[PDB]
Amino acid sequence: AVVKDSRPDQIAHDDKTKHLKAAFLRYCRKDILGAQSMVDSLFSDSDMEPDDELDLAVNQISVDLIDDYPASDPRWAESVPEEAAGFSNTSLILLHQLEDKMKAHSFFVDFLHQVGLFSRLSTCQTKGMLVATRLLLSEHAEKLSAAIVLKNHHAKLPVLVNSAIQLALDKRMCTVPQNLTAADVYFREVSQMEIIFECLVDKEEADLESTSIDSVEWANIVVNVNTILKDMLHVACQYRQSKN
Amino acid sequence: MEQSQHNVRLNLSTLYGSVTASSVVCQAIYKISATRFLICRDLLILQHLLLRLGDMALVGAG
Amino acid sequence: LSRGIPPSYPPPEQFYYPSTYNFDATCLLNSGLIHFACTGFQKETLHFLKKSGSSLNEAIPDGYNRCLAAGLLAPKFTDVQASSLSQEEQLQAILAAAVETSSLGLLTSCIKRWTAEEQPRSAANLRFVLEWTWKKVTLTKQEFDRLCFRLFDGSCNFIDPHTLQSLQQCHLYFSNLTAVLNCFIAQAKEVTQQGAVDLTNKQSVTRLLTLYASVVLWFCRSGMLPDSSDETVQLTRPFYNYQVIQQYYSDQRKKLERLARGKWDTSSLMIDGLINQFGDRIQQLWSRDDNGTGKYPPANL
Repeated sequence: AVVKDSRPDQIAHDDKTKHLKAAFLRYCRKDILGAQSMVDSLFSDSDMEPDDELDLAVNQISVDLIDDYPASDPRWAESVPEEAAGFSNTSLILLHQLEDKMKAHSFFVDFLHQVGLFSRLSTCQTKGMLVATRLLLSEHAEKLSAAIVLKNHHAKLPVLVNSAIQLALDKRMCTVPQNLTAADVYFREVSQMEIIFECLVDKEEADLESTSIDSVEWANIVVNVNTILKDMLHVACQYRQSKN
Repeated sequence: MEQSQHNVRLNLSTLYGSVTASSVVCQAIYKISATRFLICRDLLILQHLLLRLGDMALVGAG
Repeated sequence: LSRGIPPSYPPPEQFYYPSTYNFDATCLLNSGLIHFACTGFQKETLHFLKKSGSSLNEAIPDGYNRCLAAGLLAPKFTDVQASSLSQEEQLQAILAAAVETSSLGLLTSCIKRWTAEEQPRSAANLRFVLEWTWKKVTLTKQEFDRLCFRLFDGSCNFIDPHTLQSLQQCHLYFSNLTAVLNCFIAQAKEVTQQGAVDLTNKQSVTRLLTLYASVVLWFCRSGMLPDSSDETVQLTRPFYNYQVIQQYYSDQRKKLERLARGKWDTSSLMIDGLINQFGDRIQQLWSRDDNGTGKYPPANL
């Protein structure tokens, strides 16, 4: 039931992405055989050729997976009737949604390795600079872990991080469903979390202009932001080094 | 009706009472008990339903 | 060949269209009989949507379109199409209509269906319907107060069947929204404790209004208003003699006081001790009556 012509983007691309999603769901349900059968049904895995269409489809699947909570997760549990004001474990639900996002990313990478498509991952065009899509998935996982630790910082130092979250939301002009939250939406599309750092900084000079002598927060705020930023750099570096 | 014996008019007064009659009577009373059970339950349900409906398509409900 | 029943007479204009005529018929042949139904399309769409109620939201556009085309919707719902509306407002209108139809079961079954299978907008829909339910409670109670104040004061002695029908509609609304809230708390696996507390508060409010509507409807139907001692409105039921009874118990109280003196604690009526467990809150409630302030019988119904 193949669809004719590859081209940059059309309904055939959507069909290919749906097939990739079905094979990935099979892999999550622990079926290497059906996933590999679907993979062979679209592209031969005996080819070592660079396939920009294949890499682009894989990258888009990864983008959708990281920006949307996966199927059959506790996020669907309150999406189906539980939310009127929410229950007492919403932060835990968000944390475990991030956990399942990491698990699904791992399952997808393992699926690609099993079906031999991870080896076929060559490149894609981003911002005018060429990136290997294996590296792209690695960065997806790195910034997913960054979102996880970002939720951790959100829990530990709430007022400043939430102020930065809302400021970045304002600068991002992305809508929030009432079932979701501001932090949840920000943590879903992990592609644009960078806004939070300069939002923090702007708030920093805003406060420090006002701060006068005999102030301990005068240094405490800087201590906090220093630790937090160092920690995200730390976790990204260690994930990259470990998973190279 | 206590165990005060009535004046017999036929020998049909002492007629019948066999074990077959007992079995038939017990089966019949079981069956009629079940049927009247269902009928009375439906009657009470219909009574309550009609009482709660009031004037939704009805007239003269006063 | 028959037509449907309306939630409130007279029947709508849909009754006057052939689309409402649902009828089965049989054609004779030289080989047998063939039986068919006519204008069952409306109920076919309705039952298909209900069985898809676990994913009802996505089928609301097409299903609502089919219901509008068949004329199943009330005449007022035909002016708005599912293409120009969204499934959520279509569902809210359908739920409203089910409320005026005195059909709480459809809402309960639909929400139970939504509780299963993945459907992200179900939580939003239930939220919107719950605030809608509470504001509908508020408007219904206000309207009921407006209807009943003229009877409490005494301006209207006999209402019309239309006012009686509106009161019955309000009572049925109270019952249906009770059922809706109680279902909601039944399949509510997760809410804040404050949310549960205030939801129980509002359900208790619904109970108070439901019983109050029942009793006031009973007085209106029996003609016990304005008040039962009003000899002008007593032509079918036992009238009341307030003076005889109140004076008799005043004399009973005085007799009990004179017998008790200072060697007995019994110097108050049994109803007096009864209201005492509830405290003087009832005394303040009834401290607007003649022949004693908060003394049984209180003068105001």
